[PDB]
Amino acid sequence: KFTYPNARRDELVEDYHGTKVTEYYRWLEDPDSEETKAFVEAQNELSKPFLDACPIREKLSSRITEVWDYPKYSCPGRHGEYFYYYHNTGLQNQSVLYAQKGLGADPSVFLDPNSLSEDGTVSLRGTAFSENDQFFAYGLSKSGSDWVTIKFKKAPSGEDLPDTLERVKFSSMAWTHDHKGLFYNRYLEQQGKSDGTETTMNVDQKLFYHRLGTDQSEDVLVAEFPEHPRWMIGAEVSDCGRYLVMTIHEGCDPVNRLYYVDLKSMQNEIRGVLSYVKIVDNFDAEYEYITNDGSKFTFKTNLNASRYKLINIDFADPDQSNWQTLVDEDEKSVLEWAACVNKDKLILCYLKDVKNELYVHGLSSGSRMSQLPLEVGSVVGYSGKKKYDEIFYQFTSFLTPGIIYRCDMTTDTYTPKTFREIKVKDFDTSQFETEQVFFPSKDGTKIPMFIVHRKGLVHDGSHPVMLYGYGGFNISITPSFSPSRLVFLQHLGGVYAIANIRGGGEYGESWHKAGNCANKQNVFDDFQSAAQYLIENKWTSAKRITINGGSNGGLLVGACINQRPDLFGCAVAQVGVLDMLRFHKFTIGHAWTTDYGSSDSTDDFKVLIKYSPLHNIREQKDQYPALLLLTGDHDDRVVPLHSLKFLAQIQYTFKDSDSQTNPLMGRIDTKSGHGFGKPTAKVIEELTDIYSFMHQTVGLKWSD
Ligand SMILES: O=C([C@@H]1C[C@@H](O)CN1C(=O)CCCOc1ccccc1/C=C/c1ccccc1)N1CCSC1
Repeated sequence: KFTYPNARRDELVEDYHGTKVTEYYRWLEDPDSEETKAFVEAQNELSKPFLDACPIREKLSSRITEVWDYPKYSCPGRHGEYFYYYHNTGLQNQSVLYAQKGLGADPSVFLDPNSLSEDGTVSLRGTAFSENDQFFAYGLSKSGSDWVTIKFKKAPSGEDLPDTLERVKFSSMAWTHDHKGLFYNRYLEQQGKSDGTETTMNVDQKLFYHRLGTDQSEDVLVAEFPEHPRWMIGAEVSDCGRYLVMTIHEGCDPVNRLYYVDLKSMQNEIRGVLSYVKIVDNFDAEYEYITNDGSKFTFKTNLNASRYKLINIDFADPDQSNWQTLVDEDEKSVLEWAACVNKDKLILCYLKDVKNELYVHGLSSGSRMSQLPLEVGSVVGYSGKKKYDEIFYQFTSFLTPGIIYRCDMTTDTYTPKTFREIKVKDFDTSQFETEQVFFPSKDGTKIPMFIVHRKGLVHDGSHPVMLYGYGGFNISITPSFSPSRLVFLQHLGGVYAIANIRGGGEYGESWHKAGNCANKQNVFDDFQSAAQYLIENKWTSAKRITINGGSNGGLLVGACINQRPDLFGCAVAQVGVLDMLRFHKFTIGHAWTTDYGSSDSTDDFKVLIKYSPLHNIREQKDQYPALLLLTGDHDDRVVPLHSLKFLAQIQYTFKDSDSQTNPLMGRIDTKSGHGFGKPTAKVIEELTDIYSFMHQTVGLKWSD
């Protein structure tokens, strides 16, 4: 009983290694044409009234806003005599950066992104203080685009400098210790627009050096690899200022080349392409800089260590036969990151069965000294420099918005103190609980899953479930706080489940590789098995399951609705990759071939064609679940044509179906992108639309 927008079908046949593949909506890849704009408008004119017709939408939006309305803080970061921290009074579109002269002083606004946009669509993206804390560089992004403009302020005064760096994307921000400028990345000029609405591929990223007090036209090109247009040049200046550490990436795997420049031995100031020394000249493993003491550099690596470890490489004797293990790989836990504090101490953060743990190690020996106690959850913030004597860290969990701890590092015992508690106002979290289960996938592998629910729940199959997954790119889905999840559990009888399917990083690089490239189908099998587990154990029934994922998790949703429409009642795919044959042709999509392969390869095509959601829509005996696609017109990470073409093809497939009664809809936002930096107002509206769609499609019941 739904009438879907018209969408012209333009037969386009292409040959993939002998296999003919036909598509009909390639015209939707042009975001600027009147035809595409009319399609977008028509889809919004269908979905918006449907979402706005939810009879509980006002209560739902009000409750999400009320739960969300609590003051928020980042860890305080020391920079000289001042601490800097982000603050949100509760519902501001963007958090404000405050400065205070000591932890006990009156704070003052240092940088307010809300003052830069009337709707909060300008966000920070990357920040870096100079080594003397007298200058502050920061990136600004508009309308959610990955494109960045780097600007500069005096610190702590916050006075603006004129320096403005354009065409920045995926950028380093590394000050030299002479305080004269910084290294950053940018792309040379390109055909067409560069505002986040274009689909143009980004290649040949350059490393530049900008001198404070000059126009960007004077910036020096310091590194480029034109014979490797997909290489991306990470730049960091060593803790002593002497070395530029160059970490070169190609694609999204946790591996990099490792080169360096001796800046103090240069016979001239930074003037042109720098002469570097190669330490690691391959992509076999990760080398992530932690710290250095003179020429001895400490790196996190996965070299022969899928769960990660720390090694020492001395630049004075850099052959691999001289490298030394500093911290052994753990038998079971993934080392997520390490930081050096108070000259010779290390904070190591591990993931053990999808929960974070913190330990203090000595830098000289690598030996473990202490554990910093935590509840079950995630460490989402950290501050603590080698030159300072205390750390702060922020903890979050499903029922805990935040706890900030402070720990003095000057003695041989470590007794963290609670610095701040961030709680929802007037909400009894003790009515709810989280369980961790391990369910068998098709091949026998046990997969972790968190289930958040009201205490006293009985397993009668009656509860609506929100089942979330991602499954890729070495990303672990660890506990975190969601205000809308609380509203779902409190007022909509909901059960929230997160399946830690393969492709993520939860158990290290073997977990990641078990869910990428030719093994990508394992991810979808794992997620389908999660739904089967919830049904079999009578948490829910298929008709009451909503699946949700974003980005690579939107691919997860698209593949799962094609493969097992019978397992789900509703599906919400945000900013999803859905044309798996062409993803690599747009913006930064070429970087994802390390998880997906590429249709340019015969072997990879045989894998991709089996699951590419755009190419696998088929009516089954069971109807497809209700579907809501969400994207933004400035999502230049995953270009919105993915959602647009999938929507056109799915609506066409079921145009004349008697059995398809669930709606298949899309909402295309304006002035927003992939998600980072999206203003609070848009986030709350999106969450309201998501749960409104579920209410209207799987029969949720609101209880006051
Ligand atoms: O978004 C994604 C994936 C998932 C996750 O891997 C990130 N990612 C990207 O594509 C990020 C774009 C490539 O960036 C890099 C490439 C190589 C090495 C480093 C970087 C990032 C440095 C940087 C970035 C920003 C600021 C400063 C520095 N997907 C969408 C659909 S599935 C994949």
